[PDB]
Amino acid sequence: DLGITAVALYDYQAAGDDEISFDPDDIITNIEMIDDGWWRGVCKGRYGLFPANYVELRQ
Amino acid sequence: NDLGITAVALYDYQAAGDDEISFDPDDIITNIEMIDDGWWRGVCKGRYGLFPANYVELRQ
Amino acid sequence: KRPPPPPPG
Repeated sequence: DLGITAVALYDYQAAGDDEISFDPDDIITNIEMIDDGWWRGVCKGRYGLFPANYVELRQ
Repeated sequence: NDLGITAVALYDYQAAGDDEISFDPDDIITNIEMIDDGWWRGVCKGRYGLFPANYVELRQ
Repeated sequence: KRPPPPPPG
């Protein structure tokens, strides 16, 4: 249900509507690794893209 | 030069801290200081701070 | 400081 999950390592502000924002320790669920640099997933009710290097995978 | 090292923003960037600045594509960053390969310091639309070096293209 | 984010896709 929560699929591949991760925890935010750093603060990140969505640059656009296709992106999501998060703070350190936030949880990103249902991650889609649509690229080595940009993943997609859900964080605090929002869905979009974020820097793969800004989170650490953790199930 | 009053503007020093300048560059043009390639992409959108939203400051994720009070120590950072933000810009839209085509915005101009001036008085740049290349402090490291990751984050540079400069001015953009009255705001002083850090930003991703890879999000701009040097242009005098 | 944290690493810069990669340029958008």
